Amino acid sequence: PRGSHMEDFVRQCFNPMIVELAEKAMKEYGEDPKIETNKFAATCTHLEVCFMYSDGGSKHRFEIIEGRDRIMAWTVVNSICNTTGVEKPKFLPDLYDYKENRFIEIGVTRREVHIYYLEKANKIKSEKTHIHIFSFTGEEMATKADYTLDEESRARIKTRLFTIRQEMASRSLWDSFRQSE
Amino acid sequence: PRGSHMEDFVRQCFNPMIVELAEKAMKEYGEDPKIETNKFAATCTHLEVCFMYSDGGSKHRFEIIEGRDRIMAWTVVNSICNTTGVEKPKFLPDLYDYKENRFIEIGVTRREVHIYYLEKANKIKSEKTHIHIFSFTGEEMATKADYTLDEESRARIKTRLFTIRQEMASRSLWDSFRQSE
Amino acid sequence: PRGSHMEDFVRQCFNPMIVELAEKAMKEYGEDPKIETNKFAATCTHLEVCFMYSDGGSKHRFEIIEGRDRIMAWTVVNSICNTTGVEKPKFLPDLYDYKENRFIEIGVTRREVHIYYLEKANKIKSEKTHIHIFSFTGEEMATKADYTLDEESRARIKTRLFTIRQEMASRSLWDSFRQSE
Amino acid sequence: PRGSHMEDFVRQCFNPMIVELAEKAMKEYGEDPKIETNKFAATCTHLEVCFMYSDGGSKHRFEIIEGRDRIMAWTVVNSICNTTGVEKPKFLPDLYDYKENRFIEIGVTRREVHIYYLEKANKIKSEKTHIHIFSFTGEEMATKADYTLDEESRARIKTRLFTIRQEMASRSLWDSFRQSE
Amino acid sequence: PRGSHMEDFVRQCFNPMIVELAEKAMKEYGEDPKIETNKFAATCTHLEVCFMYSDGGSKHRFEIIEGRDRIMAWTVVNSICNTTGVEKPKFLPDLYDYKENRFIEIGVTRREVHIYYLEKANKIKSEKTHIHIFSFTGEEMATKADYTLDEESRARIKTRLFTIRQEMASRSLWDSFRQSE
Amino acid sequence: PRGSHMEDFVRQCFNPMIVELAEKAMKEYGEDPKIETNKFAATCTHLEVCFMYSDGGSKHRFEIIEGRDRIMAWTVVNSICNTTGVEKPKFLPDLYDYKENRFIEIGVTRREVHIYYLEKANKIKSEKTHIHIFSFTGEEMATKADYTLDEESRARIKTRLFTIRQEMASRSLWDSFRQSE
Amino acid sequence: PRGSHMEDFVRQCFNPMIVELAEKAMKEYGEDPKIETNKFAATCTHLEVCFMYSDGGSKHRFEIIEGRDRIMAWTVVNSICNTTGVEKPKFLPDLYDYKENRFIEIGVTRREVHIYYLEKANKIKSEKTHIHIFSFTGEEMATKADYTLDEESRARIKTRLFTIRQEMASRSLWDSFRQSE
Amino acid sequence: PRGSHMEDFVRQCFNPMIVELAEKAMKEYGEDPKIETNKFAATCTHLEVCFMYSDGGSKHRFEIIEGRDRIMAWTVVNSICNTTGVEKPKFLPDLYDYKENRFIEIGVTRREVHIYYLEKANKIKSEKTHIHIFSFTGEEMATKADYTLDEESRARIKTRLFTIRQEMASRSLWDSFRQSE
Ligand SMILES: O=C1c2c(O)c(=O)ccn2N([C@@H]2c3ccccc3SCc3c2ccc(F)c3F)[C@@H]2COCCN12
Ligand SMILES: O=C1c2c(O)c(=O)ccn2N([C@@H]2c3ccccc3SCc3c2ccc(F)c3F)[C@@H]2COCCN12
Ligand SMILES: O=C1c2c(O)c(=O)ccn2N([C@@H]2c3ccccc3SCc3c2ccc(F)c3F)[C@@H]2COCCN12
Ligand SMILES: O=C1c2c(O)c(=O)ccn2N([C@@H]2c3ccccc3SCc3c2ccc(F)c3F)[C@@H]2COCCN12
Ligand SMILES: O=C1c2c(O)c(=O)ccn2N([C@@H]2c3ccccc3SCc3c2ccc(F)c3F)[C@@H]2COCCN12
Ligand SMILES: O=C1c2c(O)c(=O)ccn2N([C@@H]2c3ccccc3SCc3c2ccc(F)c3F)[C@@H]2COCCN12
Ligand SMILES: O=C1c2c(O)c(=O)ccn2N([C@@H]2c3ccccc3SCc3c2ccc(F)c3F)[C@@H]2COCCN12
Ligand SMILES: O=C1c2c(O)c(=O)ccn2N([C@@H]2c3ccccc3SCc3c2ccc(F)c3F)[C@@H]2COCCN12
Ligand SMILES: [Mn+2]
Ligand SMILES: [Mn+2]
Ligand SMILES: [Mn+2]
Ligand SMILES: [Mn+2]
Ligand SMILES: [Mn+2]
Ligand SMILES: [Mn+2]
Ligand SMILES: [Mn+2]
Ligand SMILES: [Mn+2]
Ligand SMILES: [Mn+2]
Ligand SMILES: [Mn+2]
Ligand SMILES: [Mn+2]
Ligand SMILES: [Mn+2]
Ligand SMILES: [Mn+2]
Ligand SMILES: [Mn+2]
Ligand SMILES: [Mn+2]
Ligand SMILES: [Mn+2]
Repeated sequence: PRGSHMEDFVRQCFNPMIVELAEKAMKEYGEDPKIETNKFAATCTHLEVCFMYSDGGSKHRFEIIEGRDRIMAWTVVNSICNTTGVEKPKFLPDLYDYKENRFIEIGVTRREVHIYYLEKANKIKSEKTHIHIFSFTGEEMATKADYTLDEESRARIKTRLFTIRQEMASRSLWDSFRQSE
Repeated sequence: PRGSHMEDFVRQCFNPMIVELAEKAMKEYGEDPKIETNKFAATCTHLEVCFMYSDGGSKHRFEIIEGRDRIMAWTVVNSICNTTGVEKPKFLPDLYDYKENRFIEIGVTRREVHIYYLEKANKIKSEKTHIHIFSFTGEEMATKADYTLDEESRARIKTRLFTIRQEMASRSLWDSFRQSE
Repeated sequence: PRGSHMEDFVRQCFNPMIVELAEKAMKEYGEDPKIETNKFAATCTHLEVCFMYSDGGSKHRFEIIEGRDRIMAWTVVNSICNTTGVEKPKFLPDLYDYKENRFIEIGVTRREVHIYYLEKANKIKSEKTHIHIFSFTGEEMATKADYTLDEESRARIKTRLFTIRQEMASRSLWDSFRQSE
Repeated sequence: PRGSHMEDFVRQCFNPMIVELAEKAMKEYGEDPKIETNKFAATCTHLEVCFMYSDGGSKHRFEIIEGRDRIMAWTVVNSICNTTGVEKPKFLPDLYDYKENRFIEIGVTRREVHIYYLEKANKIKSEKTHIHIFSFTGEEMATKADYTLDEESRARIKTRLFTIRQEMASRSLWDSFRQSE
Repeated sequence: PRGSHMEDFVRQCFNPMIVELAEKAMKEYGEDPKIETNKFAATCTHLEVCFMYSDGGSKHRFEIIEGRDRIMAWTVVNSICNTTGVEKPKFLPDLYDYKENRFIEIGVTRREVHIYYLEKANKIKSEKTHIHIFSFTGEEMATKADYTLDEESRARIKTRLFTIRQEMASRSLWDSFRQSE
Repeated sequence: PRGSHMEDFVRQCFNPMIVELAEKAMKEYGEDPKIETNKFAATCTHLEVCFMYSDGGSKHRFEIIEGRDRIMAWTVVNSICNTTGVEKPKFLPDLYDYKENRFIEIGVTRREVHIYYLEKANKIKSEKTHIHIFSFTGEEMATKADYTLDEESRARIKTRLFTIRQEMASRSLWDSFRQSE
Repeated sequence: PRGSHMEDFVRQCFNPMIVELAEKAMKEYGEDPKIETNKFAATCTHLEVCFMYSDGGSKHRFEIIEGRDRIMAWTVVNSICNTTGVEKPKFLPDLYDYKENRFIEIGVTRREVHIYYLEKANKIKSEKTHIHIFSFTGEEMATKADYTLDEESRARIKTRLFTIRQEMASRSLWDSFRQSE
Repeated sequence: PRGSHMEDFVRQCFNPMIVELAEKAMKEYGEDPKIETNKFAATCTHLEVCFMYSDGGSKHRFEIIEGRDRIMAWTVVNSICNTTGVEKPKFLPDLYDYKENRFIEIGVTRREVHIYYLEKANKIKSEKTHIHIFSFTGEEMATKADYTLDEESRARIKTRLFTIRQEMASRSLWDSFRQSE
């Protein structure tokens, strides 16, 4: 047994569906949520942001790729590629935008948004995949200064992120989380 | 007992409400889902596309004729005809469009959309009934190049169709399904 | 016991919430649904039309007065009058339109819409109350040729009304219902 | 035991979620709903108005601060301030408007709206916090004559307030409630 | 409007299903729950006791006659009589005991149980109908000193009755209720 | 369209799960509930009696064979036979009794129970299958005078049957139902 | 903000209904669950044990006094006393046993059961109130060596208590909890 | 992708809760349900049998150890051992019997029950752990000829097992499943 304070916080911070999907994702890659508790908190956070993000558009606008098992995520990507003609990305994206006709990679970072976007931009070769970074201090950075959603939908995310930061802080979990990325 | 791999795939591929409605439809016409398993898969697919399609418009836009028992489908058609003045079609359509004021026949084909539309166009005498064909490779073809719904709503359908194709393929069921139309 | 075929049809034709509200309305006025079965069918129909009607606008557009007990319906009317300055009507209306700022009296008739509107127009003294008649043959007639809702929302109602007519007919209940108004 | 007629009216007037949230709020400040029954009725009313108010905008428009425990309300305020740059208010507001980028203090008064707005305006130092007063007679008063929501959304609130007034009156509870502010 | 304190207490004292069934019962006999508020409280109480009583036996032991519309209550009585050979009672009973093979009339009184049993015993001619009286002070009296249920099941009822008495008292409603029988 | 009064009565008499299972059973054998309305009423009745019957024993006592598709009913029979050693019956039974270790054929008749039991006894060759007949007048007849369940569980069934008889009668449907067996 | 590891553990250890009832109980006595976190854990534990305990008897055996607001707990006690003749206890008990006709005070201790029973026995003057102590190491001690429930029902409680002990230990919360009584 | 016919059968054969728990169990041990499809079918079967088994006793009789994550299963075992004094087993058991005070290891085999019991008996050192083997042909074998449950509860399991065998057979999956143990 590990008995982590972070694990208990994550289960009280996030809704059960988010917790369960992150748990399953971590296991698919051979990570244990009871040990890699910072990663447990990060994947739950990233998932909520993706779900909040997809809720921001018009109905039917987004295809959610994140939150699926590896095989099924790539299946939906293939159907999207084979029906829209977009090139198949080399790395799994997070969403697909049926309005702008491009995949979206979403990032959540405890560092400056500019340095995380650099990393993801270099990692992904598919220059077509749109990148959108959010930070725990309320900054965001998006490819071509195109932020996809309107201001209010993005502001919700930023507010939620800062609330998770505080909840972590009041429990003395933030410092360990911050210096873990 | 038949014990079909396709039957089990259909029950895991489609949601129970779709499965049940297709089962009932097939029986109304004296077909057994446990034997005519390709038809089982086709009617479930066609139904989902119709439901996805009707979800694409503004609220109240569409009347769903598909997914009802024969007698009740013709009842709703009669009320539609007797209240809008449109001519009564000779063959049951799939939807009615209260915005464009016309019935819609929806088709899903494993062949080239152009050859399936030809068949349906000649079968139906009511030239007023709007035709919309979708293919399992992402093509679509609609009467008068009028596609009724906006791009994103149609792209969802095309993506879903290609996902069913893949799911069938990974189980070695696609070839039998394709060469069955 | 009465054991009416119409009573059983009404309970299978309408959803339980509509049936229950009409039953309660009829009793409040000292009418028995098991005897006055035509009135049972009429009040259920009128209620569904009112609910369909109120679903036709933008969110928050309509206040539903029908489907409440007498005392509470007049309470909501008073609050509406005392907050919008509109004159208090002499007879209970069916809805209030927050967009057009007027009460709506809704009518459903088995006769020509023009003769039913005449009756309601003369009955109500409050010339401000907007009148909207629907018929079982798909006609409608509204004060000042102002039909409040857009075409599709009204077409749904007309289709539903003609479907109830048919359902009644196939059971040989229509003739008795028609020649009862 | 107190056995208040007002307490029983409040539990039949408001929905359980509203009652429960007000009960919890009152206790957090060391007030007993079974004794301070006018305050019980007021906080339930204020809460419903806030929830009705937040339902009036576009989706994602408002952040609801009211209806949370003290510590969590200030947490969401901090995240809002730390992500939008708005100054942190000295007193807890009721909502945040992501469209207009300002906090909203909502007031419900049994006096003239003009005298209650004066009080709240002087109490709060943060001149940025938008003030919106509703009265039990259907008047409203908002900072800069900017009423945030469109007419119909505000008219619903005014109607609901006058309905609570009547419900109180028919039980001879209004006079005590009015002369308690 | 009547605006009764008793009416509001009844809706907070009893569960909605009990309230609704009593309301419907009272209307079937041309009584208004908003005026005859003592009768409103009495019929709700009597109903709860009957339901508690029927929950006291083994599964399938009791047929609940109370809580049905007049016509259906007499229908179930007829089926019981026509299948068990028991004589048809002249007045509607409250339950039927499939173990002891007899109808049960249940009484709840604010007077001495002995004087209420006398009344019911003389009212009913069918000496076969078993009588069981409960009082608001915890006394009970049953035909032939046969109390049907075991002690604990009857003690629950007595406890619940005294709790309703107290709830009424703390609101100064008991005296009016007591001196109303 | 047929528009039967019996069809509407059946849908108001029986619970939706019973109606649906009977509908499906009738179709599996190529019968239409909208035409063979007496058979519709009979199969619903028989099903309810079987479900009531299986609810009469101790938990786990009965295996319900009725209410399944043909293929699955015979599957459960085979597992029962292949695990208890009982001989496989030639005709589908209604239940299996794990306490008495025998299949049960349940019958509901509008004639004298003695003449219906004769028919079923001669039809079935498996003398091991226990027979239990119920009548619409409250009589019952069981193999070897062994009635499996205790008195109260059987009395419920008899009461329910006579209630269906009355409900049919008050609608002038009984005579046609009776003279149809 | 306090941000306690114990608080988060309690919300993941106990079911929401238990957490909520304990939170409300603590506030009624002017204790904050966010600060007095050991008491938060203790009251949740005690509540679960009481609910498990009451689930151990026959149906209707126990009246649950714990888990109610102070005023209502004493109301049910009064009805119990005024209907069974038992003397009214000076301190709120946890249950009432309708079979043995006595109140039960339940205790959960981190010390030797014998020393906690001594304390409760001296605190309560009503020698009639039955005492039942459980320990976190699986010991129990009951008045007159009468343990009310059968062995299996008590063993469940003991197992659950030791599981909470372990869950606390694996998080390094046990030592602080133990040395807090 | 694997696309197994067995995988699809398992998801249609077992209820979602059973499927999900087995999936999670298999992953905890580094097995993939999409590849080890026979093991997928076996663990689902074993789980259902355990749940059926635990449903066979009196309420509170059994503690279910199977169907939990490794760490929590051993936690409940420790609490059971530390509260009943039973020796801690070396290998995780399936249940604990509070009536007979012993752990139960449940086995399901496609071979002769006698050879599987031999294996489990030698594997486990704790001679105290009670062993109960079920076969897919309806045989069972239990330690000391003590079968814990009464006949009917065990017969249900045997019937269910043979039904899974048939369902597998009709799909030509049985032979591969049988020759896999
Ligand atoms: O989708 C992602 C993913 C992102 O989309 C992302 O933005 C950042 C990081 N990711 N990774 C996520 C992840 C997601 C969110 C926060 C941290 C991590 S850290 C690695 C990891 C992930 C999932 C499970 C797991 F066990 C991991 F170790 C992996 C990269 O491989 C494709 C899926 N994926
Ligand atoms: O509505 C349709 C229908 C279509 O709308 C359609 O587009 C293609 C094909 N259809 N047919 C559907 C159907 C639907 C979808 C896929 C395949 C089939 S193949 C024949 C068949 C259908 C339904 C039940 C059944 F038993 C059948 F044999 C029948 C044609 O008679 C009117 C209803 N209908
Ligand atoms: O609101 C209506 C109402 C209408 O709004 C309406 O359009 C036509 C007719 N109405 N009446 C409805 C009614 C509604 C729909 C169809 C038929 C009837 S017929 C009389 C009656 C009604 C309700 C209960 C009852 F027992 C009745 F006898 C009464 C007129 O008194 C105010 C309420 N009300
Ligand atoms: O948010 C409010 C609040 C308002 O927003 C408001 O508009 C008027 C009045 N308020 N107060 C509310 C309140 C809200 C609605 C109606 C009356 C009261 S009267 C004092 C009181 C409140 C909450 C609990 C409690 F026990 C109280 F005594 C307190 C002021 O401290 C911050 C929270 N709050
Ligand atoms: O069943 C009862 C009934 C009893 O069973 C009973 O015990 C006492 C009294 N009853 N009556 C109940 C009733 C039940 C409980 C408490 C008070 C009353 S007072 C009259 C009344 C009743 C129902 C509706 C109504 F409008 C009434 F005026 C009527 C007597 O006519 C048959 C039904 N019924
Ligand atoms: O199980 C029964 C069955 C009985 O168990 C029974 O007792 C009487 C009669 N049965 N039959 C039932 C049935 C059941 C209840 C009332 C009438 C009927 S009449 C024929 C029929 C049945 C089912 C569907 C259908 F379309 C039918 F025409 C058929 C006999 O073939 C095996 C299944 N079955
Ligand atoms: O019922 C109990 C109670 C017990 O029944 C008990 O066994 C031990 C202790 N109790 N007390 C419980 C309690 C219950 C369980 C564990 C610790 C505590 S510690 C004090 C406290 C309690 C409740 C709220 C609160 F804020 C408290 F400070 C109070 C004693 O006043 C009557 C109610 N009550
Ligand atoms: O509990 C069991 C278990 C049994 O109880 C059992 O009876 C037979 C076999 N078991 N094993 C089960 C299992 C259960 C049912 C059918 C086959 C298997 S095969 C190995 C395996 C199991 C679980 C997950 C997994 F990935 C596995 F490879 C493992 C042995 O390690 C402790 C848990 N466990
Ligand atoms: Mn991703
Ligand atoms: Mn990402
Ligand atoms: Mn069609
Ligand atoms: Mn089509
Ligand atoms: Mn009206
Ligand atoms: Mn009208
Ligand atoms: Mn506020
Ligand atoms: Mn405010
Ligand atoms: Mn009665
Ligand atoms: Mn009575
Ligand atoms: Mn049968
Ligand atoms: Mn039969
Ligand atoms: Mn206590
Ligand atoms: Mn205690
Ligand atoms: Mn195991
Ligand atoms: Mn095992």
